[PDB]
Amino acid sequence: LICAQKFNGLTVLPPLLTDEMIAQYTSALLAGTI
Amino acid sequence: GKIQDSLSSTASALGKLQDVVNQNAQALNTLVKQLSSNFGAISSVLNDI
Amino acid sequence: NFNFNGLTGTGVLTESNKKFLPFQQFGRDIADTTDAVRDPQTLEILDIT
Ligand SMILES: *[C@@H]1O[C@H](CO)[C@@H](O[C@@H]2O[C@H](CO)[C@@H](O)[C@H](O)[C@H]2NC(C)=O)[C@H](O)[C@H]1NC(C)=O
Repeated sequence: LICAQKFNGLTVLPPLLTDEMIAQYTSALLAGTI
Repeated sequence: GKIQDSLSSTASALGKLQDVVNQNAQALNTLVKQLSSNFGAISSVLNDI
Repeated sequence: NFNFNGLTGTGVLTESNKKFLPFQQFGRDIADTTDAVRDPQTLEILDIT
């Protein structure tokens, strides 16, 4: 697994935009288009 | 409403993302497993040699 | 760095609340990488990270 492979320098850096921010962007787009 | 059902009753709707995740996981697993190959050497452990 | 019955490995030997088989020997994970080694003296398991 991705979290189970952190043994040989395998670092999975976090995404810059959190899922909450993406959800907020989608909600803003939906409100704007509506 | 149908859209929800179209996803509720079907597990293959997210085929693309699942395939991408599976490909990445398989690549990482193969890379990790490659460390346990002798490659013609006596052993695959640095301390052993 | 710990020498456990022939394995020389660098890590942290914490305490693991996992139930193992009666006859106790080394451990392994999905990627064939050791993640838990037994305690020869006391019947308690130790994780490696
Ligand atoms: C390994 O040897 C040690 C040394 O005697 C044992 O330690 C004893 O363990 C019992 C069981 O918990 C205790 O009641 C004693 O008080 C301990 N004594 C000492 C001096 O530590 C240990 O039990 C042994 N382990 C095995 C698996 O045989």
